[PDB]
Amino acid sequence: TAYDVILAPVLSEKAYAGFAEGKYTFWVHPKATKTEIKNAVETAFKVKVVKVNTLHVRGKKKRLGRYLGKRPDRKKAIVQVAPGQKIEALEG
Amino acid sequence: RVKMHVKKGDTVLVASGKYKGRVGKVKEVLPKKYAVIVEGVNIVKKAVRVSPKYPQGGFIEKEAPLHASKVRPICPACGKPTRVRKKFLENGKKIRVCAK
Amino acid sequence: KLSEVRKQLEEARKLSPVELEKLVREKKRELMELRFQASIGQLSQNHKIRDLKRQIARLLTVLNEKRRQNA
Amino acid sequence: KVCEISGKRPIVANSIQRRGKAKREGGVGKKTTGISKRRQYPNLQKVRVRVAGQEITFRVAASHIPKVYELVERAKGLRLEGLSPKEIKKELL
RNA sequence: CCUCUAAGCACAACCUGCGGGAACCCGUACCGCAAACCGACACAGGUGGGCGGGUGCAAGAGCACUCAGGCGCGCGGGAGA
RNA sequence: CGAAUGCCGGCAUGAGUAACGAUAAAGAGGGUGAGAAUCCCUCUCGCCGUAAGCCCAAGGGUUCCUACGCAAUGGUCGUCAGCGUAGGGUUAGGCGGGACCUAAGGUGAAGCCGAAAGGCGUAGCCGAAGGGCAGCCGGUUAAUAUUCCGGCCCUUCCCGCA
RNA sequence: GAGCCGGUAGCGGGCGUGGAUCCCUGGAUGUCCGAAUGGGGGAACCCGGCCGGCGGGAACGCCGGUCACCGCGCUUGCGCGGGGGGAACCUGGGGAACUGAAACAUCUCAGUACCCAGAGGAGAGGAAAGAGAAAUCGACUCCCUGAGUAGCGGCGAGCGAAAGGGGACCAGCCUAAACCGUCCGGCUUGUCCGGGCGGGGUCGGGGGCCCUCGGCCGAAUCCCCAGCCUAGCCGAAGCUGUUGGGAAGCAGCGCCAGAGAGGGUGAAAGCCCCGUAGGCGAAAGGUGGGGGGAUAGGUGAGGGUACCCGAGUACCCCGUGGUUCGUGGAGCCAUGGGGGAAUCUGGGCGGACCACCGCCUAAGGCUAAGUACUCCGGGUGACCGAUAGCGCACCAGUA
Repeated sequence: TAYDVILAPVLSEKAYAGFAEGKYTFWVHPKATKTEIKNAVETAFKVKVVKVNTLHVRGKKKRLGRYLGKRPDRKKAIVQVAPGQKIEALEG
Repeated sequence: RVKMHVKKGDTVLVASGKYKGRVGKVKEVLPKKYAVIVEGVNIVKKAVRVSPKYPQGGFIEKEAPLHASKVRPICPACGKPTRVRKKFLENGKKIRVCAK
Repeated sequence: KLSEVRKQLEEARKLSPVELEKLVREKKRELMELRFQASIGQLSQNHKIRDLKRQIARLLTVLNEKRRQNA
Repeated sequence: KVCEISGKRPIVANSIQRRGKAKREGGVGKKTTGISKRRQYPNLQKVRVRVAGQEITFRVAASHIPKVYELVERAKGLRLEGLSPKEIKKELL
């Protein structure tokens, strides 16, 4: 558990801007709750989580030759870290 | 597994078609294709390097597949189909009036 | 790999539920760390991932066999 | 519906209209002037009965009424009661 | 939501302050009188609710011009029966 | 197989014809590019203005933003696009629904009825655009905002205190 | 037993005689919906109680367990069962019309189609209250006969048996009731009523109860094996030359054959490959009297009493169904309604009914096999060969 709820990090110009505040954001397994996430992260980076905003992403639907399909849908959570704290791991 | 056949990475004599009578080493086997390799069939493929890193890739171009029924293994003597001996414990292949 | 696996089991098979749990928790983490730098390109050697998911399958499979007559 | 005792249930029968002198008299004989489906029902009735403490009714064909006053006599030799109007009938077989 | 009493219980329990904590799931783009909805079409057709400025004509959501805003309607160029 | 206003398919004729979908209307100068009446910019001209403007429901479901494209789609053209490729984008205790309520109606303990399937039906449960209920004004993005940020303001649980 | 990391091509990386991939067996894990079963619901989504665990966790959220309903039992809880699915095939409950009759109503299509319920590898049926004229036969099912006969029939259209014979298969059993014991709960507390267990008893004449005589077969049940299915393995014998891109053609000279089925190999090959003839093989899980075992079970005469031989049943009448039988002279089988017996002097039947003569013992239940069907595995074809063959050779029940 815990390292199953957090999947990867976003990676976008939008998501980066975020790091100025303690606002790091992650692809997160879509059945997880705001609470699940908060605790999952608390243990993943020993930082203190102060606010969670979550949102779903309809997976884009794409093609290859006559084979028409979808990408998997996702959920991303954008998590606030306490003032002073930061996640060094995400600072690339 | 339904795939299996005669020879492996070793010396084999071709009896094929163009490369009839040929003797080549290791056949580098498929067997998806029931094909092998030897130094038998050869052709030119056209190129410009997958990336023109070290520009051209070159031009001599290497060996075609060749049906595994074209080759025939060999030892003290010639071609010979393979036969299969008990060994008293395991199981190896010996050629007709020969061994391995 | 194959012999490595053979041994990975040998130890795994003599640990205790308690300890398996803790070890898993660790491999689970390494895996996250992989899929992170998997996902930025910047260092990633493919096989290393399938390799660790199975590592973990192995442990949890073992943890199941433990848990029947022991805890 | 059905007799709780006998198992009797409405059966399907024909309604045949005829005309004519029966052959066995003047003759020519009869001629069916219409047949059609219909049902015959068992003569179902209601039997309220005391038994143990509680009241218990049956749905039962008139032919079989006595058969109930047999059970009530077979029921005497039993251990029963315990707020169970329906649970009696069940145990009443 | 108020109030009344029942078993209960009154070392509970409500009421009023005040402090500190806790606060899930789902939706949230964009179109939306329309080329993105129903009409096989970028169809002159249909589609519920709200805002809908100014001047003048007796009034008004009418009529003419016009703000904000938005458009010239996804084939053109000539002739002048 | 030569006929069935035959069956499937392909290819003719009408034919370079009728048409190109509102008579609100265009013009020029610059850009761009292989190529521009049709794309970008500017200036003139016209049309809408209880709209042809703005905002919401339903419906649609990525059509949104950006970078590349121009075979096809677009009734012409196309460098443009709602088209193709890729990558981005939807953030809520207070907005709306759900961990509240009931309406018609549906379901349905008991109860009743029906050859079987099933039909009724009290309490209860479901059922909303109706009741109840705590957020305003600004600022930020290429694309979200009462959701992010700033300022001010509220509501519910749990715990402690008086 | 030498290559792998699916339908492979590529980037980027790894594994394998330290015996991988792959195949068979068993096991583990198995989100959510669905009989769907904590509750709700617009299927795959919302929302709960209880037990225990995680986080600073009391609010909050996560993880594990668990909580539908109905039916049977035994002390109100706990056990068993049920539920839903399945290509056909089966049984049962309901049940049409076009059509045919050259109109149409009786009749036909047809107890067909279809709907419902149920059963299973099958289902049904099954050990005579049978047939039917034979000093007769002897459960049931299925095939061939019998026979388009007997008959039925607006004697129209049309419908259409059975005995018998020839075959496949082979199998017979357990209860109820007298009577005996025992437990229980009532009362009118009796030499008794009736409820439950056990014993006994099962038949064309038998059983119980009283009086004289004491011995083998054997399961459809359980067990062990044989065999059989789910991967496999072994398997004879050819070289050279010649044309040709390419031999397997053509030529020379050989060989194997329980193998000269068939496919492939650059064209046309018994002897190159995969095979074929012939013969091996299972630790595991399925299957399995076929061959063994072992239980359950079954093993008498007379002579007396006449105590019992399945009830709203038989029987009769009314109304209908089934049978070849359409009210006919109309039995038999079944039964919605009314009336309503007897226990072998008992009772049904042999085509109204009487009388002889004969057949059989109803109102409780179980029973393999021989039979049907083809989702599925395999084998064959004077079957198709892409407008054919399945709708689908192709990512189709799709667009």
